[PDB]
Amino acid sequence: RPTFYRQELNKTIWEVPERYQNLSPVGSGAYGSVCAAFDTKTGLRVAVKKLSRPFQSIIHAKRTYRELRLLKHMKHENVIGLLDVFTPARSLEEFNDVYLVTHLMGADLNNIVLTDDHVQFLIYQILRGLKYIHSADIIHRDLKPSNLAVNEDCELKILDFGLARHTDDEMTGYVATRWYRAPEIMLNWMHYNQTVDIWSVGCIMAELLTGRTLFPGTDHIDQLKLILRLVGTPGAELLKKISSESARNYIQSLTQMPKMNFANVFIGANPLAVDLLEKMLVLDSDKRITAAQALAHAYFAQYHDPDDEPVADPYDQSFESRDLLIDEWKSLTYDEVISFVPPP
Ligand SMILES: On1c(-c2ccncc2)c(-c2ccc(F)cc2)c2ncccc21
Repeated sequence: RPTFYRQELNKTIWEVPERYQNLSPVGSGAYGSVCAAFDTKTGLRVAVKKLSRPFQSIIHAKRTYRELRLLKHMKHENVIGLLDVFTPARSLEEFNDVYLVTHLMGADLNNIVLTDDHVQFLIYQILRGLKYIHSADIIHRDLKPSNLAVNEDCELKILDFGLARHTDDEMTGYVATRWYRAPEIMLNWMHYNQTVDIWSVGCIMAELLTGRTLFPGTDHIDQLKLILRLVGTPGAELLKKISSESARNYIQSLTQMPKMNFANVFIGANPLAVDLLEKMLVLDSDKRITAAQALAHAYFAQYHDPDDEPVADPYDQSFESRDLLIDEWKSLTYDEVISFVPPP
């Protein structure tokens, strides 16, 4: 057990191991708060998160567990790594606070939105990380430029796993929180697959190429109209797959429109980018290209290496369908804190 010291920071007492020095507030929110620090043990600039209300309710305790399990599992260059997790508690009985540690990220994909080779390299890396997380049945569900961290050398990591679900109010109106979302999840059409994330990649790739939001809807309905103008109204085949009678019935109220010519939308773009976009931005999620198929697409020929695109270890998420009491989720979280072993 290391020695901890105490410090008042963004209104709470932070108690962290001495190895972590120069804590400075960088962020705050209902999730808790984040400080930058220097980890003297590794030489790394880290983000240290102190969870707020980790075990306040069943849903909170389970979410804290879910985040720790997810972050502990991620062992990939294009995905956030867990550097450390700790608590000042010496036993389960006195366990209350959880701190999570990862690499301090600076620039995101927003503070970057480029040449075609840049776009290649960035989208290549997203798909690389997606192949990895999808191979473990982990779906991101919320990919947007703001959780794609990029360094000076254009190296990319996907962030944001097991975070608190967005509220209805947060998804309302002219907001980037919804612009990258696949229509099936935006309108709750059906059970959604791993390729919800591929739809988001298409949106982000289009934005990298053009400098502009692809579907900047002023609300859910306006956004769907923007989507259907590009990719065409659904055929009978996908209509049957929308399990909500309400949604399907509404979709049917709309004037039929054909899929547009993507070369006429993405003017001047590499024809291979255009082809990839057409294969990612398919309305029927059963027909969308997957991460693994996309990595093999000619657009990425300069970066594609089938021997350097690893898959993940099996990820047991049986806990997701488990009902437990607050104290049970907390004990499982404890066990996970205690069993953590740092990366090399
Ligand atoms: O910005 N930010 C961050 C963050 C990450 C990296 N650099 C700056 C902030 C995290 C985070 C910090 C440490 C972890 F182990 C996991 C997530 C985070 N979590 C919730 C909400 C916002 C967050």
